[PDB]
Amino acid sequence: ANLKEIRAKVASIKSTQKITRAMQMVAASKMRRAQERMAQGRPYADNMRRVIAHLVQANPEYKHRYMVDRPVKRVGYIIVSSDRGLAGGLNINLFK
Amino acid sequence: ATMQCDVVSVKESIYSGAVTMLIAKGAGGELGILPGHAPLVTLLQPGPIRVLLENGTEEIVYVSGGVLEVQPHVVTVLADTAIRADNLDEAAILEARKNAEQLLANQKSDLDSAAALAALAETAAQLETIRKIKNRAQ
Amino acid sequence: LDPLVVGQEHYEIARAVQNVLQRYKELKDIIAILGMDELAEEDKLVVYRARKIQRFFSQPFHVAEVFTGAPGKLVPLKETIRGFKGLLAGEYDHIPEQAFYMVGGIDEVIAKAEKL
Repeated sequence: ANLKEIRAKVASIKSTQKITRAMQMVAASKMRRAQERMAQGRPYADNMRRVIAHLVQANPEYKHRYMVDRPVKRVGYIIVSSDRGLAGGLNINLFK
Repeated sequence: ATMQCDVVSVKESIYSGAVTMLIAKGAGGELGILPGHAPLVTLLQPGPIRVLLENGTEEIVYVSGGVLEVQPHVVTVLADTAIRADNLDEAAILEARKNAEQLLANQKSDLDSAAALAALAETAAQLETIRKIKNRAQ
Repeated sequence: LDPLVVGQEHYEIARAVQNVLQRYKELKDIIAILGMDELAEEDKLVVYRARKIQRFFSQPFHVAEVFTGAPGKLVPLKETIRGFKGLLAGEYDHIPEQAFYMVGGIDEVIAKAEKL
């Protein structure tokens, strides 16, 4: 039979395997970069919650429409997803 | 003496350190800041900010929107958007990182689909004709 | 097997189920490489439909009781065709696959699913 084609298929699969290995390493670097990126946003929210709490404890005489809760008729929803798939089933179970 | 000043945006901080003079464009009054000053908060004009260390030098940061909080020992700005810069002319500089990250966003796709979708596409493609001829005796 | 012998309806149903199974068989390789979720929703429907069809083909027989013990089923063709039309109508796309295994008619499938 056409055995050489079979060997070629094997070689292509080997190449694909190495490419996947590269995919994984690049993903790891991106993971570390984003994981770093998360921490930088803390102090903003930290201090800002601090001062908002200082305000409300200084002024409990009224509230804000974002501080208030009335019975719900409709809701808005905000969902964040990738531009390209292949990253697990995060979109899948998210949608579920 | 001096006192801590923290130039922080949502993404990250811009400048930090202990300083003794500051110039800032408030929602109402223009404000000069000195250590120990009475605690104050206000909204800020989307303009540049000048801050003066005791070394005879004064930094500049260009800010677009944001709020200022001050304590007698710590002062900071929650920046809507700020850049270590002298003037809005430095807009020619923020777009540099903007398009850099844009190019990276192009790159991630230019590799992802090209690497993954392609190779994985050819992988399972012609395998069937093999799996069907496994036990061939002739 | 032409509509001129088994009846147009029978031929149509046979062609349809055959094509579904064919489609799944081609599809079967990709999930070996990628997650099934990476497929279109219609494709997932196809997968589940074909798998449940496979389950439904298992028919207990009055000779096989020696192997296991259960009695056989002599399903009239009418029940078969009705069940398969309903399945390819997707009237049962909420039913566990095991409700189709080693059973008799579609009614028995529903009974099994409820017993589930």
